[PDB]
Amino acid sequence: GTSKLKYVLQDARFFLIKSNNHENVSLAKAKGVWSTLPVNEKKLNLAFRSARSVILIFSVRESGKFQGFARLSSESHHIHWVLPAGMSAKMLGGVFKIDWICRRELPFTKSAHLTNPWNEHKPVKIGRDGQEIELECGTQLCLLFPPDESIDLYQVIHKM
Ligand SMILES: CNc1nc(Cl)nc2c1ncn2Cc1ccncc1
Repeated sequence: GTSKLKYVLQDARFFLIKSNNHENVSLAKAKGVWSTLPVNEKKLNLAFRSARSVILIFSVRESGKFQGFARLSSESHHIHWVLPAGMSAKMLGGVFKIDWICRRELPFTKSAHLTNPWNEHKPVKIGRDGQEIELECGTQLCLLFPPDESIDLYQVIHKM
């Protein structure tokens, strides 16, 4: 069902995460962790204190898809990431704990009807790493993903 999912997304904040490679998203799915650039790290730490749920929606660049979404369970704290060209390791030192809500893919073709008011009403697939997605758009985007029946949202609801 979708009732527990809708409960978790209630009054949530949503952020687009753009990863340069699949390996880091796979590692995030395996380890329950994410790290971002300092500008976005600051934004996510503010958001974590501000909302009942902060949802990260992941997309690997050039994949044409989202790879899933997860809820922050912590602020950043100080993994074996693969870093972009010129991207170093100290720029990714803050580590957030995350609980996955959906590890399934969604192709961009399926979200073409969703625009993001916080990015000039461009299609929600468009945006830089860290772009906030307005509540209604983000909720509908997360509801488009195939259900992930390997995940039990009961423990996620208890974190809240
Ligand atoms: C583990 N965290 C990450 N891993 C990877 Cl491969 N890309 C990321 C990550 N966070 C943000 N981006 C995108 C980016 C945009 C501009 N300059 C450097 C990176």
